[PDB]
Amino acid sequence: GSHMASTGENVISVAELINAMKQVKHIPESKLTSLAAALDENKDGKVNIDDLVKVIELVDKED
Ligand SMILES: [Ca+2]
Repeated sequence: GSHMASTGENVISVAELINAMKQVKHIPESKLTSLAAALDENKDGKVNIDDLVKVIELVDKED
Protein backbone atom coordinates (compact mmCIF):
# COMPACT_ATOMS: atom_id res chain seq x y z
CA GLY A 1 0.00 0.00 0.00
CA SER A 2 1.64 3.15 1.22
CA HIS A 3 5.23 2.46 0.33
CA MET A 4 6.28 4.73 -2.51
CA ALA A 5 7.08 8.46 -2.15
CA SER A 6 7.09 8.13 1.61
CA THR A 7 9.37 11.17 1.53
CA GLY A 8 6.10 13.17 1.32
CA GLU A 9 7.02 14.30 -2.11
CA ASN A 10 4.70 15.48 -4.90
CA VAL A 11 3.33 13.42 -7.77
CA ILE A 12 3.34 13.83 -11.54
CA SER A 13 1.61 11.72 -14.12
CA VAL A 14 3.16 9.11 -16.50
CA ALA A 15 2.24 11.10 -19.61
CA GLU A 16 3.45 14.37 -18.16
CA LEU A 17 6.65 12.70 -17.03
CA ILE A 18 7.33 11.21 -20.47
CA ASN A 19 6.33 14.57 -22.00
CA ALA A 20 8.62 16.59 -19.75
CA MET A 21 11.57 14.31 -20.46
CA LYS A 22 10.56 14.23 -24.13
CA GLN A 23 10.90 18.02 -24.37
CA VAL A 24 13.60 18.75 -21.76
CA LYS A 25 15.74 15.92 -23.00
CA HIS A 26 15.65 13.78 -26.13
CA ILE A 27 15.87 10.30 -24.82
CA PRO A 28 13.98 7.28 -26.37
CA GLU A 29 10.39 7.81 -25.20
CA SER A 30 9.93 4.03 -25.03
CA LYS A 31 12.18 4.01 -21.95
CA LEU A 32 10.43 7.09 -20.62
CA THR A 33 6.97 5.57 -20.66
CA SER A 34 8.24 2.15 -19.54
CA LEU A 35 10.10 3.66 -16.56
CA ALA A 36 7.14 5.82 -15.62
CA ALA A 37 4.86 2.78 -15.84
CA ALA A 38 7.39 0.79 -13.76
CA LEU A 39 7.45 3.50 -11.11
CA ASP A 40 3.72 3.58 -11.30
CA GLU A 41 3.02 1.17 -8.63
CA ASN A 42 -0.75 1.41 -9.01
CA LYS A 43 -0.47 1.39 -12.77
CA ASP A 44 -2.88 4.34 -12.60
CA GLY A 45 -1.01 6.65 -14.90
CA LYS A 46 0.26 8.77 -12.08
CA VAL A 47 3.84 8.53 -10.70
CA ASN A 48 5.36 10.15 -7.70
CA ILE A 49 7.95 12.85 -8.47
CA ASP A 50 9.94 11.22 -5.67
CA ASP A 51 10.24 8.24 -7.94
CA LEU A 52 11.83 10.22 -10.61
CA VAL A 53 14.31 11.80 -8.27
CA LYS A 54 15.11 8.46 -6.52
CA VAL A 55 15.46 6.57 -9.74
CA ILE A 56 17.85 9.23 -10.97
CA GLU A 57 19.73 9.06 -7.64
CA LEU A 58 19.89 5.28 -8.05
CA VAL A 59 20.86 5.57 -11.76
CA ASP A 60 23.42 8.19 -10.61
CA LYS A 61 25.19 5.48 -8.70
CA GLU A 62 28.21 4.40 -10.73
CA ASP A 63 29.07 0.73 -11.00
CA1 LIG B 1 0.40 5.52 -9.29
